[PDB]
Amino acid sequence: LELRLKSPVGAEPAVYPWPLPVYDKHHDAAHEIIETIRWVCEEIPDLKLAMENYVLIDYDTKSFESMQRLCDKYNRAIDSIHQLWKGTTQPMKLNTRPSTGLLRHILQQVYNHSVTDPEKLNNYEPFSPEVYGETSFDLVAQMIDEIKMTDDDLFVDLGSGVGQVVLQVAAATNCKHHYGVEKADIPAKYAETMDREFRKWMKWYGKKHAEYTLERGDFLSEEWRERIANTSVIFVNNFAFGPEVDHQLKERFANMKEGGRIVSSKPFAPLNFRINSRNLSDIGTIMRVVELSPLKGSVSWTGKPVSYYLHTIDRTILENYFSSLKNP
Amino acid sequence: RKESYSVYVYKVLKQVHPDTGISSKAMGIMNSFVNDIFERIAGEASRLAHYNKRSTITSREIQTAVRLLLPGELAKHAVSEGTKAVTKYTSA
Amino acid sequence: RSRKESYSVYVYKVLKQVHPDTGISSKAMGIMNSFVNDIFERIAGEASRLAHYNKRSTITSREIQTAVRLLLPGELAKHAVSEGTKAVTKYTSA
Amino acid sequence: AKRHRKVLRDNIQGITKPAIRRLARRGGVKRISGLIYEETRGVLKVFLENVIRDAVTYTEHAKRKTVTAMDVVYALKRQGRTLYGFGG
Amino acid sequence: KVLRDNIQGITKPAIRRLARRGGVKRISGLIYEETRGVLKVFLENVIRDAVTYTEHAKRKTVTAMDVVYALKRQGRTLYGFGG
Amino acid sequence: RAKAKTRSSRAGLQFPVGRVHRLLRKGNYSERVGAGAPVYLAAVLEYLTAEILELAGNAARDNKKTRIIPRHLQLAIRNDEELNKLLGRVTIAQGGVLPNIQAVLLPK
Amino acid sequence: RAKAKTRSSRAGLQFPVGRVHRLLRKGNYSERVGAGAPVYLAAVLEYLTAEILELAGNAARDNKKTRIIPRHLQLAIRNDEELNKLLGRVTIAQGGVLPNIQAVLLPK
Amino acid sequence: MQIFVKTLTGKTITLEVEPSDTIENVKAKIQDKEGIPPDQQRLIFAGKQLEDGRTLSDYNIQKESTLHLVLRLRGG
Amino acid sequence: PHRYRPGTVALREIRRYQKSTELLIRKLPFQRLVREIAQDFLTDLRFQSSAVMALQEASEAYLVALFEDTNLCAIHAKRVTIMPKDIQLARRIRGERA
Amino acid sequence: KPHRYRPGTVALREIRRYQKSTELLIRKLPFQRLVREIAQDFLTDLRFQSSAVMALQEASEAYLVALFEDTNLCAIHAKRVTIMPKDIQLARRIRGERA
DNA sequence: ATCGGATGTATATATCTGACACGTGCCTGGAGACTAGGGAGTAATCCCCTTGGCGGTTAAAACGCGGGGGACAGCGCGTACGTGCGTTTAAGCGGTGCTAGAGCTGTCTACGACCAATTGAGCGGCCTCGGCACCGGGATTCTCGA
DNA sequence: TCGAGAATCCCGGTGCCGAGGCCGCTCAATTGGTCGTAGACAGCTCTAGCACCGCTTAAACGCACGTACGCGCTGTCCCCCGCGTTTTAACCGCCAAGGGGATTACTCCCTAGTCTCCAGGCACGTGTCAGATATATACATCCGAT
Ligand SMILES: C[S@@+](CC[C@H](N)C(=O)[O-])C[C@H]1O[C@@H](n2cnc3c(N)ncnc32)[C@H](O)[C@@H]1O
Repeated sequence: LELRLKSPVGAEPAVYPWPLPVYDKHHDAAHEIIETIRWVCEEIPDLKLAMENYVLIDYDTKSFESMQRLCDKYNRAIDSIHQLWKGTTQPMKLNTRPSTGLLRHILQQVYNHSVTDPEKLNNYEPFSPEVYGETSFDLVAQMIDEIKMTDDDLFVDLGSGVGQVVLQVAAATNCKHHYGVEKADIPAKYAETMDREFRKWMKWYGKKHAEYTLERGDFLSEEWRERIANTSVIFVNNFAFGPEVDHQLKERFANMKEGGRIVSSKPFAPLNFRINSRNLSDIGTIMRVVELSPLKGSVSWTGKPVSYYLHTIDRTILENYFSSLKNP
Repeated sequence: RKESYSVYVYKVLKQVHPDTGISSKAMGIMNSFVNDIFERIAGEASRLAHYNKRSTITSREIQTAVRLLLPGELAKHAVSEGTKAVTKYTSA
Repeated sequence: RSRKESYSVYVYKVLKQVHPDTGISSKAMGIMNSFVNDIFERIAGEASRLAHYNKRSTITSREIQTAVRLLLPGELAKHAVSEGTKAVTKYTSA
Repeated sequence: AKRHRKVLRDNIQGITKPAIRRLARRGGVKRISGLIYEETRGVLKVFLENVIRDAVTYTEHAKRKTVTAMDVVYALKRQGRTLYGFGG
Repeated sequence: KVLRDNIQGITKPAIRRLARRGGVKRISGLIYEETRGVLKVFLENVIRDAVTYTEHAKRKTVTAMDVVYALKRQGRTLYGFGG
Repeated sequence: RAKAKTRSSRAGLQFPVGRVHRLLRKGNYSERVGAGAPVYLAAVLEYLTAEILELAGNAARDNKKTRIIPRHLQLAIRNDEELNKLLGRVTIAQGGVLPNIQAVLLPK
Repeated sequence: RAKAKTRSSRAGLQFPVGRVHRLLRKGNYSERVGAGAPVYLAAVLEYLTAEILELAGNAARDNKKTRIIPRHLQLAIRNDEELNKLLGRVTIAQGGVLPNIQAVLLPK
Repeated sequence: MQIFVKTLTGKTITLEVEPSDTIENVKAKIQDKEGIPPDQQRLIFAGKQLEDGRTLSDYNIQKESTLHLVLRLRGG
Repeated sequence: PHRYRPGTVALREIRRYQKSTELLIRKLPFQRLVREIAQDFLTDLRFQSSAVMALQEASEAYLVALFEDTNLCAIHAKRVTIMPKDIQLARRIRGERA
Repeated sequence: KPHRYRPGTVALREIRRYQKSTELLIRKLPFQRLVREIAQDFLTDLRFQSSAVMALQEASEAYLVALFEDTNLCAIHAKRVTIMPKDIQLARRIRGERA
């Protein structure tokens, strides 16, 4: 009726009901469990030697005993090497961030247990700012590696959706506190389930993340003018926001500090921005825009590569414009 | 008592190139340019109000007529230029 | 709910005067409706532009006539002018 | 579950080699180089994504989510190509 | 007062001068009667439309705007004469 | 009063003068519409539709058909020199193309 | 009452909003004209004229001139990829052509 | 007597009628109680298409009979 | 055995398809092509079935008329086979690639 | 014994001369006579503003120069350097004029 | 050029379905009659600008000679495309079912047309200086024959 | 590989007319109300678009041979380019005359608008024949062989 796994780092055990939560046509998530064992197999790189002699790649998951030969034995044969829990060497420190392969598995696993009907995410007004789309694991990993977040930056995702972007950032960056705000009620409802489920599968592997908060709200409100300007790095997926609210975001971004980073789907400033007397109040005056390297499967609504752009606030460009306006 | 855009084209030079001029032969080409894209945008926005059985041309019909007529990056920066002027007109 | 309008009654009357034994399919009648609506918008759009060039606010049969000369090629424009003036002189006589 | 959209991926292959022969036979060509088919899949790639996008943007102006037969007519007839029989 | 054979006033040096703004570096001898036939067909189409704009205005003078209007409805719109 | 006569019947036409007059008023073409303008325009549209149905009914007879199919409209327009100038930028659905093989391609 | 402000000044524009609003009313485009429609349209026309005068003033500087001549408008439009798409069917009087020799024609 | 007018949507209504009432009178009473116009109704009795000129007793309709309502619409 | 010479069956297919009016692309791969170009607009689109037939009728009329001009460019160069530089020379004179 | 350029050198020098200038290349009085004799077949005594004859010439210059650009592409496509009458006919056929 | 085998193709008759074409009732849009107001027809007048002619200067067109480069035909070779046969992939079809969204009606309010009064922006005319065109004289470069 | 020679760019001067700034003055845009209706919005309904299913088989895919076409090479020759002399007429500047473009005033007849009315065209239903299909046969077309 159920089947249980035990944590290596002493956390609460897991639950898998025998009326299985099959999700798509064929991933039929016992593949979730047999791949969950393989990441705890090397944490701790000695489950492969502790469990070589009897197991092999096995089909026929429709029987209850095929998991049962694998799962309670995993609750049992863990103690062939867990038994060193006392006396001379502790297990792994909880202050470890996961690898990119482990983090990809946890974020896929937290997504499967959280969203129940992903076709509900398509319930929006057409061509509105509230359309839904996602950024893949590979672009956010590109985004984290091509900004350089120090130990004092603050990350905010405007329009966080279900919140999978801030979970990858909070588990791959040593910063203070991260935020995500979402207006639409359907992905913000899944974001609360996504919030709880990320934490309990994070102590289960025994890994730390930075602290975060997923909120409901509208970032175009007066509460958010003060706290957009006080953050260091901003992620936003503005692909279908439209020009009326992209114009509103520019006059919130104009109060950011020096070295303020902005990663967006569409640019807030041209790549070939020439400054003259006609566009001195534009936001491209005070920022430098570069296009990141595009990768395959970068977004979730199309298959072709969509490239996101990087914005860096510097108020040393308009001065260099003013440093050649005087002597001729 | 005949009108043109020559006063207004000459103001846009001094913002862009503050120490160049135009000849009068090329000012007349700039007046032919402004009248041409006036009747392209207003002609396409007239059909958009008629396809949807509306009787009013608003700033939304001008916006989607710009997106039909201008190519690529011209349409991106004319839409952001037009929405900046409308939101400044309605907040003043 | 709203009822439609087309030229299908009138295309079928012209066909019986020209070929009184042939018929027409419904997909060919939909092309003849697209043809009449296309030539309407060309003539009325050009005649609208002639009244604006000459600073007039009315469209008369003089402006439909010169829009037919601008749009139709050589012998089509010759016979369509003669068909149009024949109808107006019959209309205004009685 | 997974996911909110099933992404269609290639679909230009799609327009196959014995379908380009038998578009060129109506054009009246007798012999065809082997490099035509990749050239022809790129033209019908540029075309038909100029028609769509100019077909959509008539759909978003009508607030309407469903691109109809009109707005394909009006997409064509804007690019200088008038299509009869769908029907305006 | 009757005026005839003026395509020959468009000479071989003038057609050769037009081809070299077009980027042609060598010209066969049979081009020059082709170019006079193409230019006659082009001027007949524009003047026919320009005269029927000035007949409708009940004038006897072909103005520059009649030429600009005639060129615009052939796709060949032209800046610099009042349009 | 007297029994109503349609404006198509007193002009001697088949196309509706009153419907064309309404479409000119509701089409934003001018502020004002003359009385002879829908009579003139309905006579031109009736003339142009009588030429295509003349030539397409001849094309339907050459294929031993008694109905006009969109192929017969295509064969009528493309074989007439002046209907091909009007409808040169027009594509007709299910119309096909004229049979035309270049003479170089024919075998020796 | 208060001193009059033009609609171009409160929109932050250089082109006349009130003249564009009159040309939309007197052009037979629709029965009715919204209030933001001449503000939006005058901003697009001011943007497009600022791009040509940007590029034509650069072309006048490359020939060491301080005035814009119709040649400089021709060189600006034909060397910009997107201005060449708008004005591809447009001929400019006394504009000339771009210098372009095919590479086959150059001597060996 | 009463009849049952079943729709194609799943709605079966109870209408108090008389055998002298025509099908034109049946199509007039549904507009009185449901708002459906008379040009949008087709009636079914054992596979027949009922005509407005004849009455209910001309088609041998017993009380508590199931009449089906095919929804015609002006266009499509 | 029996075997036609090359060019004979090809001319037989000129006469076959210039006589018919049918669509020559398969309908489900074309519809699947249309729905994946429209994925670039983020939002969900629905495509009334008469609109996909209007796109296919126009795309095939575009390509058949392009192979007619492509064929004239190959005959001009004293060739009988069409070649990718014939498509590029036809689309440049037509005003498409420039 | 006199100086003598090889054939093709002066022609390339004339490509660069006339692609730099913006002047009209047809003589003005022979062009004006041609306009006045084509117009005799439409209306009997026309009057022709001098700006209208210059608008007709500026359009005819631009039509022919753009036609020789496409004519030149058809001659290179046939691996030639000379333009021939079949190059003009092919260029007008694809453009949609000769048909 | 002719001949026969084989493959395609046109020919004729049957049979069968669904779409054209006809008919009927009905409602809404076109027609008849009338009034009021202004668009344009009509005339008259002004003066701009088009036409016609003239003469002189000289740039450009025309004519011819001469020679080399390019068009064109022919030939030979190798490759890549057509033809056809066997294998394999998925299109097409028909049928079922859900549900959503496009179309519709009914309130209702805010937005734009209309109108009147007022003034400053833009237009016309006006000086006037400087950009640019012209002219000449110098250096630099390119083509061509060695 | 290098000197002659013919174009071409570069560096200054003179002269000028067209672009730029100033000013005076209407008239068109702004201000301010006001009214009525277009459009936004909520609710409701049911057509049609999406998705799934299994099956049949049309069509795509893959393979292999061979043929004919692309393409490169060579040689001929004539036609096109370059140049110099002569001839023609474009071009400029000027004068003169008058058709007709452009404007203004006046008034009339034509069109918008209104209400009443009624008949033509639309929706709906129904029946039959045109055309598609199939099969079998007749015959025209291609191609290897002689
Ligand atoms: C394209 S989704 C991005 C989801 C997430 N950032 C990701 O890439 O995985 C953009 C989201 O922004 C949200 N959004 C739009 N306007 C918003 C606003 N004004 N305040 C908060 N969220 C908003 C919409 O609900 C939409 O779901």
